[PDB]
Amino acid sequence: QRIGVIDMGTNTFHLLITDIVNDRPHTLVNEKSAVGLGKGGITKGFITEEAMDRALDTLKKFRVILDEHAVVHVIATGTSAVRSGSNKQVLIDRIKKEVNIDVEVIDGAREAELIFRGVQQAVPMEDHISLAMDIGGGSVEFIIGNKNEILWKQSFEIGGQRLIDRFHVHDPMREDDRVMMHNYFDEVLVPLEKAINTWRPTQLIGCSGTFDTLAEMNIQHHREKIALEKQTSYLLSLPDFNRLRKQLVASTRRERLAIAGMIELRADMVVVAICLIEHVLKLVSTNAITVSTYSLKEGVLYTMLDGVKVGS
Ligand SMILES: [Cl-]
Ligand SMILES: [Cl-]
Repeated sequence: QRIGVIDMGTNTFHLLITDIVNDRPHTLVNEKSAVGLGKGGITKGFITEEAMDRALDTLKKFRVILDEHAVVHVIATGTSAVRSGSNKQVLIDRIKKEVNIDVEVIDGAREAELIFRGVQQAVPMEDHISLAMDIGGGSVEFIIGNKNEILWKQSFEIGGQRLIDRFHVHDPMREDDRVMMHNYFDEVLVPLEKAINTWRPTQLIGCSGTFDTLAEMNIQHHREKIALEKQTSYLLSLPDFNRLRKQLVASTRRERLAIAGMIELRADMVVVAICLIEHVLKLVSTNAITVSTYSLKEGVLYTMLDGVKVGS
């Protein structure tokens, strides 16, 4: 039948609708909407009224699109901003009343697992031990695995909206800001360092909006005739990453707002995100970065198609 998946992310909500004919899935809708669920509240442990109202607006629109495609099987996941918010049940109950969708709140571990199922479908890793990283506005998930297995995974509440709200990063970034961020990452990421030492991944994979934007910027810079919508991976060399890093660290918020595809909430957090990627790169001896165009919503879909329960 047709399957609809909603990812209620901290910055951006996503809607994926897939038809599955002759056991082959085909995308009917892949839509996003900037919601800013974390704005004004995430580091203080709540969701604001304005953010809840934006969320409901977007969900009313997504409900129309679901109905316009006669979708029967729907699953809507709530992740970092939803699970973190003391008033999450207010939002969940408003959603049920307004559009008759039940939000499935998933913890960080399960979010990481589901993301990696999407990565496995997008990037054929063979037996290569790989570190995948998903940077969102609220959390960052890290998974070590290969085509068949997850060896280790962990979610950390260090998504970009949290980072820019908890710390004062200057516009543009200063040397002392770089010290601040990498010192913080040193403290937070100890379990990641330990896992990397244990499993020795040899490749780095990134997914979600920050990585999609880096890919799109690189495509434009090299004048590549590549629609990222029509392929499931994109390899970014380390020299290309370092060009983008230098460009974005030097940039102002206003300059970033002018980059094609760089939505406002991503412009706000992309510099701290690139600092985190650099930090992780120094821990791995990868040869390049592979961007997976699949992330949580695709992992949910493929988990469903596998015949496996999504929640937990
Ligand atoms: Cl926080
Ligand atoms: Cl967890």
